[PDB]
Amino acid sequence: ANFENFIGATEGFSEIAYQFTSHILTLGYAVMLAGLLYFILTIKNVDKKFQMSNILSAVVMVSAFLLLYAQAQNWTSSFTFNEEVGRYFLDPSGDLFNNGYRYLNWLIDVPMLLFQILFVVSLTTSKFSSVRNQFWFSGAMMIITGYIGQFYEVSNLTAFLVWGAISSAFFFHILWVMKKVINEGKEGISPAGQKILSNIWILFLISWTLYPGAYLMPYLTGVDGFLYSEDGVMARQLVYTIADVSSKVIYGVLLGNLAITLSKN
Ligand SMILES: *C/C=C(C)/C=C/C=C(C)/C=C/C1=C(C)CCCC1(C)C
Repeated sequence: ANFENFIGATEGFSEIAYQFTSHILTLGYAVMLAGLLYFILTIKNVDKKFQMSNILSAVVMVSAFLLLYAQAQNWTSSFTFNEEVGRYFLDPSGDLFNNGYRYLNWLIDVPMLLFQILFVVSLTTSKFSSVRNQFWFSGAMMIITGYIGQFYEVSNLTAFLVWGAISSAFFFHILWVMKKVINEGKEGISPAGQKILSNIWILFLISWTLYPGAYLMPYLTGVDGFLYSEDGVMARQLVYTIADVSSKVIYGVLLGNLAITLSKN
C-alpha cells in the first residue's frame, strides 16, 4: 500500500515518531475548528457583496475538520505497541493507515479555495466563467492523477513519479491562471489592497507547493536516504499540516482582510 504502512510493517515506529505524528495531526483538525468559528463570527464585518468568501472559507473548515479528524483517528488506531521490540507496528487487526481521507479533503477543498478569490477581486479582460471552469477542471485533474500515482508509492517508484509529474502539469496551469487573476484584481484597487493581494500570491505559491513536497518527501534523500524512514513520515505529515493551516486558514483570513480593505471608499 503506502509508505506509512510499509514502515509500520518493517521497522515499526519509535514512540517519538508515533506520538509526534498523532499530536501534529490533532493540532491540524483543532485549528480547523477554531477557524470555523472565526469565519462564522466575522461574517458580519464584511459587506454583503464579499460574504460569499467567508461562506466558502467556513465550508472548507467543515470539510477539513471532519476529514483531518478521521485521518488523525486512523493514524492512532492503525499501530499498536510491541513491548518486546519497544516500537509501534502495523496492526493486522486494525484498518491500516489510509491516505484516502486527505485525498478526499483535497478533492473538496481545492475547487472552493480557488473559487472564493473570484468573490473578492474583480477581473478585467478575463471572463468569470472561463477562470472558474479552468480552475475546477485542472484542480480536479491534479487530485485525480495524484491519487493514482499514490498507489505506486512503494510498489512502482517510476509510475509514482510519472503520475506525479502529470499532476504537476495541472498544478502549473492553476498557478498560471491564479497569477492572471491576481494581476487583473490589482488593477484599479487601492495600494493597500494591492499589497494584500501580493501577499496572497506569495502565500498561495508557497503553501500549495508544500503539497508535492510532502508527496515526494521519503524519496528526497534517495532510494535509501535519511528520509526513507520514520523521519520521512514525521516530516511528510508535518509539512502537510503546515500547508493545510496556510492554504485554508491563513489564506481565508487574508481574503477577509482584503474584503475589509476594499470597503474603504
Ligand atoms: C487544503 C488542501 C489543498 C490546498 C490541497 C492542495 C493539493 C495540491 C496542490 C496537490 C498537488 C500535487 C502535485 C502538484 C503533484 C504531486 C501530487 C499532489 C496531488 C500532492
